Amino acid sequence: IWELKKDVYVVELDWYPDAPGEMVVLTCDTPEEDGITWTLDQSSEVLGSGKTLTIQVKEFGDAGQYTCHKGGEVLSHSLLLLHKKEDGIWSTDILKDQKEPKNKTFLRCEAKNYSGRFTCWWLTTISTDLTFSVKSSRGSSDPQGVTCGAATLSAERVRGDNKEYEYSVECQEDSACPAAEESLPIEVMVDAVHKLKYENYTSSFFIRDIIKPDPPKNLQLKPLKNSRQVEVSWEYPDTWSTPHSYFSLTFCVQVQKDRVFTDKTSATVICRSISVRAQDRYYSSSWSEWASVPC
Amino acid sequence: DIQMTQSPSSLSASVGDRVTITCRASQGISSWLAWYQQKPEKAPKSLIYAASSLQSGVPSRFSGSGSGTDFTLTISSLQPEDFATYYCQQYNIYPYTFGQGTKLEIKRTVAAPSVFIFPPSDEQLKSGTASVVCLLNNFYPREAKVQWKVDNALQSGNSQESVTEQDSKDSTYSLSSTLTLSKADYEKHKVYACEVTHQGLSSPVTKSFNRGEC
Amino acid sequence: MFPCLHHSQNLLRAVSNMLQKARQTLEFYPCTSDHEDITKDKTSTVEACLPLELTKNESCETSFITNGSCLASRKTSFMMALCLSSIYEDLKMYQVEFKTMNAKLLMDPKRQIFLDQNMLAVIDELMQALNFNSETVPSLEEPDFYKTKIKLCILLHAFRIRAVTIDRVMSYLNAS
Amino acid sequence: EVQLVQSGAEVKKPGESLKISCKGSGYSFTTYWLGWVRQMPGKGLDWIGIMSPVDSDIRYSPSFQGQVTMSVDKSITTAYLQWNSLKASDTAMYYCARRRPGQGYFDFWGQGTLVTVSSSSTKGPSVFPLAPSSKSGTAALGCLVKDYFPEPVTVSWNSGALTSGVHTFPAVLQSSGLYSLSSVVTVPSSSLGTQTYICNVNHKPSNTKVDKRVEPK
Ligand SMILES: *[C@@H]1O[C@H](CO)[C@@H](O[C@@H]2O[C@H](CO)[C@@H](O[C@@H]3O[C@H](CO[C@H]4O[C@H](CO)[C@@H](O)[C@H](O)[C@@H]4O)[C@@H](O)[C@H](O[C@H]4O[C@H](CO)[C@@H](O)[C@H](O)[C@@H]4O)[C@@H]3O)[C@H](O)[C@H]2NC(C)=O)[C@H](O)[C@H]1NC(C)=O
Repeated sequence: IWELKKDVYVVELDWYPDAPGEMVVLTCDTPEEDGITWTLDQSSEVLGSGKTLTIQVKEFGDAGQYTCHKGGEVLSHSLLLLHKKEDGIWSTDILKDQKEPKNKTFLRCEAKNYSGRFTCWWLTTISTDLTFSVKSSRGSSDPQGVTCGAATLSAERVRGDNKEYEYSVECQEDSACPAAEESLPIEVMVDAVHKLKYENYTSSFFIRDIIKPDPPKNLQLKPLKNSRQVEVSWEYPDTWSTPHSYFSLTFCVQVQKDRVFTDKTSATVICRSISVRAQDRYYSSSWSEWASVPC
Repeated sequence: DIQMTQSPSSLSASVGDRVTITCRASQGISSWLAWYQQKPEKAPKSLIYAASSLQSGVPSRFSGSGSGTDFTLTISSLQPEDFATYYCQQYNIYPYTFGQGTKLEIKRTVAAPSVFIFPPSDEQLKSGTASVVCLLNNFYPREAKVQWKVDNALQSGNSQESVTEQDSKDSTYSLSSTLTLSKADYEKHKVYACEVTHQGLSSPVTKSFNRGEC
Repeated sequence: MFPCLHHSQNLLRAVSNMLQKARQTLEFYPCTSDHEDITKDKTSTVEACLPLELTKNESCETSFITNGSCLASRKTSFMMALCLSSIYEDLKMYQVEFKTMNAKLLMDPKRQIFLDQNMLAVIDELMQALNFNSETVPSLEEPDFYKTKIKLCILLHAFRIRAVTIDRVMSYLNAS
Repeated sequence: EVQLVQSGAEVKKPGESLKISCKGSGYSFTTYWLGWVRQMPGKGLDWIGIMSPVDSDIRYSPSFQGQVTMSVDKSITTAYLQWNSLKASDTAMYYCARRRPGQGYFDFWGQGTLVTVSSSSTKGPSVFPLAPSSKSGTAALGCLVKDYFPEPVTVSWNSGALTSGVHTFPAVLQSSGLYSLSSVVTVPSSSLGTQTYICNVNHKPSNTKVDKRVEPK
């Protein structure tokens, strides 16, 4: 049994049939040790007496909030959550396994530049009694730098039968001295609590690997007098990190085989939808969304 | 499963005595043992849990102790309502298992059975079968041996016994043996008798009947 | 319009193509996305190789370039002196490593993978462009053939990441 | 005011299905887990298993796994135990109980549901006299209630006038699959002829009521 928040404890137990429960002793957050009594959830029934309450925890029926009383009015409480270890592995019921990259990819990440700001997002079919918490850091070093906001709702992409719900979070690394290269992976830790069930997820990554740039800025044309050679030029996205020379980009110019990749910020094609993506010059990160234009 | 073994399988005590049942587990069960009390046709009442803790409501006079493997139950000063059979239960590892029980019979002075033997009804014979029944009445202990003897001949796998639950007022038992035969095999004999042995009898008392009596 | 970019780009390309060879001919080996840098606290190339624009000031030694190197340097002689010195010092380390490993790969009777000479050359073609005079040592341990084939994937990966940061600097200088 | 109230005694033939219930009240139904227990004729208690009122988190004793089915319709606060094919061996008393949280034992008990599985069909009993012999005092007598199904059956004397001295024995399962008991009385030999004696037999499972008078001869 360990402590999550103050007055919130998690106990872990394995699901092999002939396995025991845990004998936990609940102490009351009080000075006086006289006539107090215990209760569970919303029931009024006394479980026992004493500043201390020894119990066994074997099932979700033993979880929930134990409250000690005295003189009718409430004294303090102890919530208990269960972390379920099925057989070596821990439970992963609440977050869906979007087996896109490798497998067991429960929480995903993207960054629109090399600033340190990134956004993570997980998926879940559950829609009630949910409570998350995100923490992060690069390496065992500086516990600070990386700070995270609050997980929020973001989508509702309904699917056959059960409806899907997407949650996202925003994070910001802030190194007292920025490095020219990442030697250790950024690490994300999500605590997921669904009713009485506790679980925690983790993902490690390099920013250099989870980069998606905003689409190319603004495009133009130039057929000139009467010759029909559609000339296309754009500009580096506003969010992209600067100096654009130290942080080169690359592009893919498409249309409606014939695909043309290029580095420079301008090119010309042949006339007949038009569009152009953008990718980190150095690494095979993610292509940006498309930017269309008339034929 | 974890084997729960109570002892004694039974005992007898008087009102106001200090009595103690024991219980023991085939393994370790920490302090996860509960005690229940049950009476004849009634459901079980929950008395003690966590080995030594009284469930909200049960009398002061109860108590339990032990941890790991050997647990007990004790009544400081016994009383009438406390007469029943008692079960322990291990609630540490699935499946939770009980003891086979420990009956508490009242302790009272030895008493011999009044014996009676009953002829079949003329109404039943003209139906096909015959039931000769023998009644040992009000005695103690319920330890009694009943043997039928038709024409001095012993009978086996032919009778059916049945005994009551210690009378609530005179603290006594009473049983009925029932030998049953077809009309045919019945007519084929004269001396029907059941001989009753019991520690309250200085010698086997036998009640019989031939086929007369007006 | 800049000499070093030319070699920097040739290097990034050469390692990118050698890395691809390894993880395309080395299957029964852990060569999939494990990540180590041999120039850890040895070289301050990581600390100070970001543009002068981001290094707002020296909030966070061996500064002396060599006449005849690369000069779109109205900005390279600058604070980056600690960067070029170090970078070169990086190439000197990765140099002995690949050199050593290639020695082994050549002896291995199970002719599995070979170190592309072209990539060994562009690491030299780069240090004789940076010039730089330096005195430095190679303690360590020696592997077998299989062991060495492992330490390869690790280096080719770490090295591309390094080569990239190199190109970043050379791309930066060329423009300012 | 915690109360587990179970459904009434049932009787079935081997192979029939059956679902028994137990409505709870006087307590927060969703806080406490519910469990079932069997008790075979004159035996101990078999822990069948345990389960949750809200979510379908059940815990069967390996011996009952796949033999029975636990359920709970929390909207009416009622737990269910169920069979699809009863065997003779299944006949027993079935208690449902409440599992005290943070411990695992049973807080409170249902009053039981008697379940009888036999290939016997329902039948009223035959009542026969057990006439007093000759003790010219204190004599015995009674009615022999034989060949009926199922239990229970009730037996009084003189419409309930006579009690002090009555010994109605526990019934006995005959090899024929039918039950049989005996109910006797101890009286003084001096009342034979004066105030007659009649045993009142009542077997509800078939409307049958029989009143046999017992006399000497
Ligand atoms: C994501 O999920 C996993 C699994 O749930 C979490 O891992 C648990 O994290 C907690 C962190 O506190 C661990 O609990 C700690 O265990 C410590 C050591 O374990 C032993 O303790 C004694 C030894 O004498 C025995 O009971 C036994 O040998 C245990 O293995 C304890 O020391 C901690 O207790 C207290 O110690 C310090 C003393 O300085 C006190 O100040 C604190 O009160 C502290 O709590 C504590 O109980 C737990 O062991 C982990 N589980 C396992 C199996 O690894 C992750 O932490 C979680 N991710 C997060 C952090 O969100």
